[PDB]
Amino acid sequence: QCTLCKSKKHSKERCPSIWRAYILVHTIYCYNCGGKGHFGDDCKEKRSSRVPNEDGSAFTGSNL
Amino acid sequence: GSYPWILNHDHSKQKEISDWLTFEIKDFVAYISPSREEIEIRNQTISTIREAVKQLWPDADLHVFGSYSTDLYLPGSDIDCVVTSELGGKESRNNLYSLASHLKKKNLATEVEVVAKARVPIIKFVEPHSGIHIAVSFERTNGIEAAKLIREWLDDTPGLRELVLIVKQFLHARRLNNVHTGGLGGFSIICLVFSFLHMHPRIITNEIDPKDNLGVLLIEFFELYGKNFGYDDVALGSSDGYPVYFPKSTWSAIQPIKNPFSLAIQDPGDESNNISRGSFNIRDIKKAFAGAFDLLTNRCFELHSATFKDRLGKSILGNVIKY
Ligand SMILES: [Zn+2]
Ligand SMILES: [Zn+2]
Repeated sequence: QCTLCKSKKHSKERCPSIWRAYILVHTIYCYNCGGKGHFGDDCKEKRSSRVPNEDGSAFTGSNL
Repeated sequence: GSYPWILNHDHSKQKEISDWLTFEIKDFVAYISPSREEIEIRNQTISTIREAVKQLWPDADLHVFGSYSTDLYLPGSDIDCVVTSELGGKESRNNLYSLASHLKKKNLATEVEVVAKARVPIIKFVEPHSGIHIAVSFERTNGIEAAKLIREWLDDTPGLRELVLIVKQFLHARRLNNVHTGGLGGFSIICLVFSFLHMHPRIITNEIDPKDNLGVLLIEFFELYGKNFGYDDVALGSSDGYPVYFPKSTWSAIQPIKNPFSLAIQDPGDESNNISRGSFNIRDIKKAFAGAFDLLTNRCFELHSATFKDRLGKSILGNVIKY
């Protein structure tokens, strides 16, 4: 279980931080419910995609 | 099996694989981008065809619209033309039959096929000398308001063209880009990318420059629309040039929804219906994006854990897109 991510849902050889890197220099919408004010990733409703993602997406409030 | 866009453009020594990727995207896009000669020929043949139309109707002109007037076209794809004399409406077909008969006779076409892009009748063919693919109609096929959105989106959105080309290529290698068989249409694809770009945490915060981050955004695009997007419940629209989600349940115009699981994007010329209704194969589309995500991410792991010697001359995109 990764030591870079600190998570225990994958090994180091598969840490999303490998490919999820950014080169740095209105309202929000949730992909789960068409609701505004929050990202679809950290939303309260039952998820609309029968497809899992125990590890987060780009679209969390963590602003990553 | 070859990846010509890689030649003389190896980035195997890059520290961040997500840069590797970004650079390869730009290589592909430039490789699929036209040359001066290519342009010269295209103009000649178009003019040659215009000249053949004048012969039937000296009042008519001919204009390129769509993928080819933006630069969102895949090489070898049909270039769309509208013919302009008052020849449309219900006289549309009768006039296409005449144009067809005439093209064949004058040798500017071999096999000519009549088809339809949303109740607009179209004539597809190949100009033999140049081998260029043409589709002619007496009416633009991409709405009017839609077309304008496209040009505007392309102005205020760095990265839009590049990601669209990649996604377009991907969808095409699988036959997932034709509405006739329930694939995604052109405007729809543009919409998805545009939306994604404009409401990405690092982008609305102006923290990131897409053109310097198209590797990650590519992956994250397939991640959003492949793994997380609430297709059942979420729709896409534009309130004031701003990409927007709204719940299906609020869109009353269509809420007796016979089929729940399907892409819903608000028609720019009619907020009353979605232009994505015809994409009935949306289930396999989602599977494919996820496939793309799986392939790209797996590949990234595979390289970031190999000897620089094993990376030499390798391609990240190569197996995801086909080409
Ligand atoms: Zn990890
Ligand atoms: Zn929500």
